[PDB]
Amino acid sequence: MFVARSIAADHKDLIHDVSFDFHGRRMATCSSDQSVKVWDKSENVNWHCTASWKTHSGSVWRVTWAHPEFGQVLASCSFDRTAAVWEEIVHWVKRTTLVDSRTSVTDVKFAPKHMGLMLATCSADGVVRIYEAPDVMNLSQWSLQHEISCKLSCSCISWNPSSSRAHSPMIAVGSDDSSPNIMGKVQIYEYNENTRKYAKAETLMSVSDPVHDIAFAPNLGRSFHILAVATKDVRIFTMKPLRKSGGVTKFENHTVAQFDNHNSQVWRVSWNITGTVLASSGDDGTVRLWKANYMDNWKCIGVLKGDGNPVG
Amino acid sequence: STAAIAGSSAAEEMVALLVQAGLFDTAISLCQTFKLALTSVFEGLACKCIRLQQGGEAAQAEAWEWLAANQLATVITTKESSATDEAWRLMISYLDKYEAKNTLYHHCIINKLLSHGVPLPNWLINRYKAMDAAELLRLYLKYDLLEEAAELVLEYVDALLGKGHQYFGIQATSQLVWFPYSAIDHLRQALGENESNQHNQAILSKLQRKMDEYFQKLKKATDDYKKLVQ
Repeated sequence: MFVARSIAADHKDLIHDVSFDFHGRRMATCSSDQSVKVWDKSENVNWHCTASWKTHSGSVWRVTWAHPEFGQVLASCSFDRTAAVWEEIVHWVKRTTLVDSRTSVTDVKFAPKHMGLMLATCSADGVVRIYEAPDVMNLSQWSLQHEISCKLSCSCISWNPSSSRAHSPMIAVGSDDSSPNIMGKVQIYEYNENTRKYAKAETLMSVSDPVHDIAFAPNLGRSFHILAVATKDVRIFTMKPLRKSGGVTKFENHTVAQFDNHNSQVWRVSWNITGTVLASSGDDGTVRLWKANYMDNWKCIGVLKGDGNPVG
Repeated sequence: STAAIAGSSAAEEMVALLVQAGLFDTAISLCQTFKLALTSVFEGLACKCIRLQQGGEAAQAEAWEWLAANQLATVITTKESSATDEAWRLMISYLDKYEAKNTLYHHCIINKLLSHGVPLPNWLINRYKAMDAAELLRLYLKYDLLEEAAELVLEYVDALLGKGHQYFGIQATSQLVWFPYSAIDHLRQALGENESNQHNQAILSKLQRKMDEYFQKLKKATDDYKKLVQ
């Protein structure tokens, strides 16, 4: 039963991005009026605004909630080359303002919990910076640890949710640069423990068009990994690691699905909690859901109209 | 055996045996009392860190152990750290507290790290650039890291031009403009020996063009400031 709820946003300006928490009850709504509102859910479905504050002069792009194990930690990247960390006191309080980046920080992603509290910020200059907070009690202290040069304007970052010890930490970096000839706009970086530094592992040369958004799918105890790439068309890849050291284990890539059904630019791609249903957005104003059957054949299962009604 | 040897010996001898055994904090303290420099202890610590960087499991466990003999300032929950990273932090803390002439400690650490090669981390790189960029360049040429040297040179040029000068300790009313010309010369000489890699030649040409541009701008600013003072 698909329901339609009309919650008065109480926002004076256009809303940009909303993000749920880990347990699905708290969500942050950033808007164009330079304000971040936190809406909480009561026992009844009704949502109530709890805290509203102004954050940055620059245009806020993304908002990322950390794992509840570390507390109620937020993160907000903006046009003014800043990445602020927020925490309540019991009102949200800014702890740090990461400003090592010389260009607009476009995307911010928290590391999986097993590694620690390692915020990652990619900037338009082409440098991915991985910071790290030594103690969770003092969140004002953040030390840069790894800077990864990609030689291309970064647009999006995505970690590998895999918690397997065999799988070394991996981060994916996209390139929105509208390069006429330069291909390989999706680069995968693996962490070599021996050199204690990040090194390039695989470059998806197939993606020769501007990459708007990338997203890893949960591994679900499988040998291979899944990466969704949002360009002019939705593409799903499978990176199977090869046999087995002193260096990155090379990968074997296969494009298993390519959907141009949007007939437009695909801007956002996100998986559900179990990585079975992928959603995609577009200039058409529709959200198409893609699900695989028992024969590994991906098919569209839902389309939506602009007025909120579902397409029948 | 070293017990009996200490039984009838002197301060330098004590320091030597302690470093060999791995009791570093005690060696540090002894050095301070007799005003002996801390170079030995810092070098020993660097050796252990390099060993762990590429070492077996048993070495890792013994390492964890001797860390408890020393004093780790705080407890960090990170699973990925392991024994090796704990020993790194110990060394770093000991350095900050018991610090003297900067050239000496940083030098010895970097030297020992390059026993068989190592990619230095970005935080350390930035600190060094903000304090002693010239020494940072010399160690590159010692182990032939020309590309990294060129990157450093470009970054220093950018800092002298006002872009991220804080990360290089450049204060800038123009006054300070110390450019290490001899190092650039040596780099060019190293590049023009084998003359085989086309990529190397290309990067050299790019660097040279950028440097020429920099110098013309410098001349313009020069004329301007001279006029101003006059």
